[PDB]
Order: sequence, then structure tokens, then C-alpha cells
Amino acid sequence: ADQLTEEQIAEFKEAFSLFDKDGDGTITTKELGTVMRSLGQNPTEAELQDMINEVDADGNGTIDFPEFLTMMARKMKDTDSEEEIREAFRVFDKDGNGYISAAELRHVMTNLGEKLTDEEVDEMIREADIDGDGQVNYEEFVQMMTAK
Amino acid sequence: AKSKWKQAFNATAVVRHMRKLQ
Ligand SMILES: [Ca+2]
Ligand SMILES: [Ca+2]
Ligand SMILES: [Ca+2]
Ligand SMILES: [Ca+2]
Repeated sequence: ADQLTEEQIAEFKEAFSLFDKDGDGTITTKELGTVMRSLGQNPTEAELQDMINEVDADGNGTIDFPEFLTMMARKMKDTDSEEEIREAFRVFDKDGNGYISAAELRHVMTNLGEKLTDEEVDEMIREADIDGDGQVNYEEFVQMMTAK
Repeated sequence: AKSKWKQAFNATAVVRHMRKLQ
């Protein structure tokens, strides 16, 4: 809203860099769309334009770093760990086996243009996997979402 | 590590939410 905490701002700050490859401090339609579409999704240009236009308070056709915080802040407000995880878990779980492996997680992560190594992926799963079965389940997903 | 989770997590969540509002 009109009052964002340093917590949510920092979260998007890191993600922002992951989205802003040129680190120009601004995100374009092609960028936000390219990264988003990389999430294994194939949204139409109309879907992206509307997405941006919604946050584009100036309708300049582009969103700056500040505007980015708005997009994430909009969803962060109604953060529905319930549906959010459900849909997200499905995206990461291509096979829909109910468990997220390193291969898959690494694949989706790489799609966002993020260069993660096997060690980083293992830590992500291991740190998120309470049982340490080398995979992340739905219950573990929400448990890992812990803001602390 | 947790930051990465928020990234992909939020990315998919916001996408479904922001797009849905459309
Ligand atoms: Ca950029
Ligand atoms: Ca704008
Ligand atoms: Ca899977
Ligand atoms: Ca597990």
C-alpha cells in the first residue's frame, strides 16, 4: 500500500535483481514478461500488458524499481500461502508427483535466468526439507515459507 | 536460501494473482 515495511521491500529487492538482468534499476514489459513466462507459463501479451498497466500508475508502459515493489506488495498483502503454494507447487512439480526434486526446482529457477548450482539447489531443498528425503512436499513447502 | 524461496514462490503467486485480477 502506501506504507511498505523494510521486510517486504528487501524480499523484492533481491528478486528485483533476479528480474533485472541489466540491473538498470528498471523493469520493461519484455523483461517482466520473459521472466514470468519462463515460470513454465505462456501468458498472452494482453495478459502482460494488463498486468503492467495495472501497476503502471503512470501508464508509461514500463515499471521502475519502485513500481516493482508495488506489484509484489499487492500480492504480498493478500499472501494466500494456501493457494499460492498450491499453484506454485504445481509449477515446480511438472510431473505432479507431489514432491519437488532438485532437477525440477533447478529447472524452473534457471528459467528465471537465475544461475544456481547443484550445491545451492541441494541446500534449498535440504533447508526446506524437514525430513531430508532430498525432496520438498506440500507440507514442507508451507513450513519452509516461514518468514523466520 | 529463504530469499530464493520467496522469489520463485512470490513470482508464481503474484503471476496468478495479478493476471487473475485482469
Ligand atoms: Ca532491466
Ligand atoms: Ca509506470
Ligand atoms: Ca516432481
Ligand atoms: Ca520431503
